[PDB]
This record gives sequence, C-alpha cells and structure tokens, in this order.
Amino acid sequence: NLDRTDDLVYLNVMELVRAVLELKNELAQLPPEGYVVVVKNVGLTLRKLIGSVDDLLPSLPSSSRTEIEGTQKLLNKDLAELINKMRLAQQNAVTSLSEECKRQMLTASHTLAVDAKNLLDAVDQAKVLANLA
Repeated sequence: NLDRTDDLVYLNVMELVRAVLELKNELAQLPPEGYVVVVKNVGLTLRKLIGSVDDLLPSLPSSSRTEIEGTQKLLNKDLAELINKMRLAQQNAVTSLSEECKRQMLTASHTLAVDAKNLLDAVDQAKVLANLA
C-alpha cells in the first residue's frame, strides 16, 4: 500500500498521536510536574510535524498547499488550547474543579491528535493527486 520509508510527516503524526495517548493514560496518576513534561513533548513533536510539513509543501498542488497551511495554523491553535487547559489544571490542582480541567486537557489533546491524523490523510491525498496532476 503506502511506503512510509522516508515519510517524516507520517512519522511525526504517529509520534504526536502516541504522545497524546500517553498523556491520556497518565493524566490520572501524574502530579502537576508530570503532565507539564508530557505536554512539552506534545509541543516538540508538533513543531517537528509542522517542520516536516513545511519542507514537503512546495511539492504539492496549490489547492492542497493552501488547505494544508490552513490545518498547520489549526494544529497550533489546538496546542495553544491544550496549554490553556493545563494551566487551569495547575491552578485548580487542589480545588473541586481539578477533575474537570483534567477532562478538558484530555479533550484538547484528543482534538489535537485527531486533527493531526486528519492532516496525514490530507497529505497522503495530496501526494496522490500530485501524481495525477
């Protein structure tokens, strides 16, 4: 089917989605310090992802290029939101509202992982239409 051999966009989407699933399982049992770290890795994998998307762009149909650049900005918003919720989680670590901002962290990072997965499909789609065009 698909050859992922030198496919960094693929690699970084997977690394990111993995990092999100890690947070999802660990958020329950991590002190405030412990999730700061996992979100920081989510940040890093994302900037790697965005990076490898940038290097790939020039080589696609303009239509796709424009759309993908759009989802890049969206991915960053998703990260901005995740960090927001992590801050809430932190200042509410001893309040009855602790549990809810852990739920919103999981939501935020879940929508980020999904948007990354959606981008992989868009990129894969674009690579194919490039072959056709």
